[PDB]
Amino acid sequence: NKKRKRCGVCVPCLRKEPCGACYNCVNRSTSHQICKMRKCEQLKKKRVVPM
DNA sequence: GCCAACGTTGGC
DNA sequence: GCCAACGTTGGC
Ligand SMILES: [Zn+2]
Ligand SMILES: [Zn+2]
Repeated sequence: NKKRKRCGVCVPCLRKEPCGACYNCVNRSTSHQICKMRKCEQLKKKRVVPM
């Protein structure tokens, strides 16, 4: 399998804008990570199978 | 080829 | 167990 996709239906997924104040917003360049308020609740769970 | 952002690792 | 850094890659 490949990388998982956002679920689109949890609160973080339904969020319209980045929060602007978390570690990932402030350091967008070094982290490569989505805003911590936008991270999908499903994707915070570790994979059922590796790649 | 770019870019948003997942997967994995490892330092704490 | 948490979380930042890096390499990566799906979609464009
Ligand atoms: Zn944020
Ligand atoms: Zn979600």
